[PDB]
Amino acid sequence: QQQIQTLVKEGLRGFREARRDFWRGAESLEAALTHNAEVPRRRAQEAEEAGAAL
Amino acid sequence: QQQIQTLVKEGLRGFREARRDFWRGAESLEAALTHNAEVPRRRAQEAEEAGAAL
Repeated sequence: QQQIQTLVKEGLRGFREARRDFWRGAESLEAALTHNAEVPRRRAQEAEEAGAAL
Repeated sequence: QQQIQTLVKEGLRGFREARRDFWRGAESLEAALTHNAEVPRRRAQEAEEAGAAL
């Protein structure tokens, strides 16, 4: 109960919080790499905002 | 015919060329201060295009 219940129970948790946050972090990047890029080639002020999002 | 006929006919001639050009230039600048200024406040690509025109 000390070691092995505790290691299952709350010893893997912040590793699993941080991992899921990291992958969220790339999901969010994946979407924001589309948001940067979907601006018309003639346009520049929308382009600097879209680049800023990224 | 030397002096007064010449002066009347073509002694004021380069001054008026120069005048009519200047007055065109300040007409074009008067409209272009307006072209520079009919840009919505949020916008940035129209605003930088407009500022080159001024």
